[PDB]
Amino acid sequence: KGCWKCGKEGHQMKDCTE
Ligand SMILES: [Zn+2]
Repeated sequence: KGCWKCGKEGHQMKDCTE
């Protein structure tokens, strides 16, 4: 499990403004 936007496994998909 991780981010469904960029994929980086660390932050979820709420603070993915990077
Ligand atoms: Zn992300």
